[PDB]
Formats: sequence, structure tokens, C-alpha cells
Amino acid sequence: GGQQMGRGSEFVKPNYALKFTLAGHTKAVSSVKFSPNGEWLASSSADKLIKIWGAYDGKFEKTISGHKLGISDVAWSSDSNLLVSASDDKTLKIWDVSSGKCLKTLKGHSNYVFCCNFNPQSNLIVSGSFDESVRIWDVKTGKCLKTLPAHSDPVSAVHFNRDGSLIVSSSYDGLCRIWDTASGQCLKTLIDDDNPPVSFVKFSPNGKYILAATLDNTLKLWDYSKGKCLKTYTGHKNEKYCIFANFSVTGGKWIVSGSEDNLVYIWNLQTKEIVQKLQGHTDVVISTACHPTENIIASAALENDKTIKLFKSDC
Repeated sequence: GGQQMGRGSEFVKPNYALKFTLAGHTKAVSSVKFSPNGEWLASSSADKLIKIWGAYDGKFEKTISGHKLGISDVAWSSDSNLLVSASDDKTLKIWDVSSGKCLKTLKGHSNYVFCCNFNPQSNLIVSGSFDESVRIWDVKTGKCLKTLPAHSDPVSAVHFNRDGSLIVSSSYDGLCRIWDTASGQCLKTLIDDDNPPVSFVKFSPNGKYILAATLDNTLKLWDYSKGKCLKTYTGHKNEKYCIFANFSVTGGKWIVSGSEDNLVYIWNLQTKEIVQKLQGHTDVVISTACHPTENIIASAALENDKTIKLFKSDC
């Protein structure tokens, strides 16, 4: 399963190993994200809370509370100063991480908010809801700028591209769609062979590819421009949950994903071979994230487990 890097690194394989277990959520963990400055990890959970943890030492930092119901997702602003969280209470909240205070409550979704992201500039927030819409929000004012009639089933993920000009969304309706941020126009619908639920979607770091999870135990890498599936990653278990997937780019080039058999799966991006399965969790691994500058994976698991874990690799 080795990958070619430079001279003397012809067969690179990651060696992720567990360094810290982060306990404190009292229900299912739903989402973990590293802040872009690499200092912190935020976690959101069904217990209504967000927790901030040190990214390198896993030291508990603070609890941020105020949502009336479970939280499905959380995301950092580009300057690591703010958080947005998506909740079952039908709102998003924008948070000052330093103070722990709720800056804004974004109201307009008429059903659970399931997924969120800031644009790279961080003047906008994108959200996906059980209400089947994608909304675009002004961070400074709290206004809903746009409501996109995006899908015909709950919206599972939303993500901006590298320059903020495009939004990708995914849904149980079997579609992955790409929206023009400025116009709200649907630019592309990507769908393959079959029509399995699309459980996760995100742009690659350069914004030229889209990684999509489908609930038939498959991850795919798509060329966005050409509308074509380029790689298929299989082996893991994913038939039920909206699991987060990642591009790992700090060392070797990997795809990293949680999985319903309690493992983190890591694949060689080029050859599609499985290169690592990470043990330690005792329930579905619902979330994974990849540190922005170090080879660090954060994982998180569902209600039977309740833990976040940090693993580190030499590549």
C-alpha cells in the first residue's frame, strides 16, 4: 500500500498511533474540527454542548453552551476566533471562542440544522437542514442572505470551495449539488451509477475535487470541472450514518474517514488501497478531522462510546 514521495521516500505509509483520549461529552459526539491555526479542537455533541480541547495535548479547555437541543456540526472561522454550530433547536449560533459567548442566533430553518461551514473569507455561513434547504448567512448581521431549494430530502453536508465562489451540498435524495454563491444558481448535479443516499461531501484543499460519501459503503473522488468520478474508496462500513471524511495533506496524500465498524480508515489517495485502520473506539466513528499543519487525526464516536481520540503519524 506504500505511496511515492521524494527521493528516499518511495514507499511512504502512515503510522497513526493513539496519543490522547478526550472524555467529557455525555452523549454521542457529532463533529470535531481543528481551528485553522492548529491550536484547538472543537467538538459538538448530542448533549447540546461544544467543547474546546488543545489540539496537541488534548487538554480540556472550555464548554460552550446555550443550544436548547443536540448539535450536529460545528465549524471555525478562518481566523480561529469564531465558531458556528448547527442544532436540532432549528438554529445556528455564532460564538466568540475566547469568551464563550453567543454572538448571534441564526433563525430561519424550519427543521433540524444538520451541517455548517464559514466561507474562507468568513463573512458568510452556509447551512444544510432537515428542511431540505441550503441557506447562506451574513455573519456580521445574522441575516439569511439566500435560501436555496437545494434538495428533496435532508441536507447532509455543505462546504465552500477555496475562494468562496462555490458551495457543494449533499443529501439523502442521492445528489451532490454545486451552487453559485453569488447567484444561488444550481450549477451542477453529480450522481453516478446508482442513486444511494449522499451522506457527506467536501471540496479538496485546491477546490478542484469533491470527496462524496454514499450510504452504500463507498467514498468517491470527483473531478468537479469534468463531472466525473475518478477514484473509489471501499472497505469501510457506511450504510446508515452521516460520517465525516477528509483529505489528509500534511504528509502522504490520504483519504481519512470514520466507519460504522468502530474504526478510522485511511486510504492511499492514488492507488485507493487501505493503508491504516485505527482501533480504539467502541461505537460508530461518526467524525474525523485532519490537523492543518501536523499529521494529527481527531476522531469521535457515537453514544455507546462518547469519546474523542487524537492519533499522530510520522507521515
